[PDB]
Amino acid sequence: ATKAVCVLKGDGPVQGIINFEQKESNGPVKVWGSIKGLTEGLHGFHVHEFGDNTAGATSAGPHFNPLSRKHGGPKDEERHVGDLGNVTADKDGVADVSIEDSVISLSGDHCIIGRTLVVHEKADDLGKGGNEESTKTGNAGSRLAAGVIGIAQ
Amino acid sequence: ATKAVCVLKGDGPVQGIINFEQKESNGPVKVWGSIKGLTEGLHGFHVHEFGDNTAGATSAGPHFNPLSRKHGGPKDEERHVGDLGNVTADKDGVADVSIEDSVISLSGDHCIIGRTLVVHEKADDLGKGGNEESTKTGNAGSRLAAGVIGIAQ
Ligand SMILES: [Zn+2]
Ligand SMILES: [Zn+2]
Repeated sequence: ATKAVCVLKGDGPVQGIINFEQKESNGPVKVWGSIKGLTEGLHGFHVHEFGDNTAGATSAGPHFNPLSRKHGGPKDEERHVGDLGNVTADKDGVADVSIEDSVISLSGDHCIIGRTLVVHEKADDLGKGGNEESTKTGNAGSRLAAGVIGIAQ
Repeated sequence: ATKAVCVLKGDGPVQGIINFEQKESNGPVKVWGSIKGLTEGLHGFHVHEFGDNTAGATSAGPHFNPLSRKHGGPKDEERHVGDLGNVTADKDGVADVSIEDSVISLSGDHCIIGRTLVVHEKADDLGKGGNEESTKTGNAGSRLAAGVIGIAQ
């Protein structure tokens, strides 16, 4: 099994640890962990193209998109590889993350290791927002916390 | 061609940005950038196995060593892949890093993307210390700052 980990940090109180595990190279990736300091409700959750945190989360560039698709939700055929949708924060501001995804990988062409995981200000509209920015970012607002996805033991 | 970048941070004053560039896959990786907050003199400079920053630099594991060799200097045949030797801080505590290495890579089995770059408390003895620890770590002392090596534009 391949394993990866991401420590999410930013300028505010938002912080968390996200784990990735992929049992076989042609099988799904399990993604799980916890993020605290968030407002109650939905928050965009994306893999961005670059593992560059030199100017914070901004230098991570756009959503990881090697097939040159439009933005969508994780269940959509039309999506970026990095489109993992929304995480939900409870009343205390904790988002317990538990996702399975078959588009991202921890090896080969859709490998997300060395790229940036980002958690956003507000809801990802999943490409249904009806403006240009819906097709690109999902209108999920500023980047609250980010980290480079690294190889784990 | 392929580029990577690493933001070095720790609990102390050591901070820096290190760039990686490899123009061809069968070819040397240029490593450069500035690290500040160091004590004047030599500091061990290594790629460690895991891109796991959950417990700081400590969770990064040992030197990246896919060929199960003993620790050495960058010029040695007997070395870990991650053995980049020393960097030198000047009298103002700044290490203007400029290294070229043909053993690390930004692709294939010796790929360092998604692993951790670490700068150490003191000099790497390059495996010439005459104790067991010299052939494991180079007696470079504590891990002062670390970062996950991410894919850059
Ligand atoms: Zn997207
Ligand atoms: Zn070593």
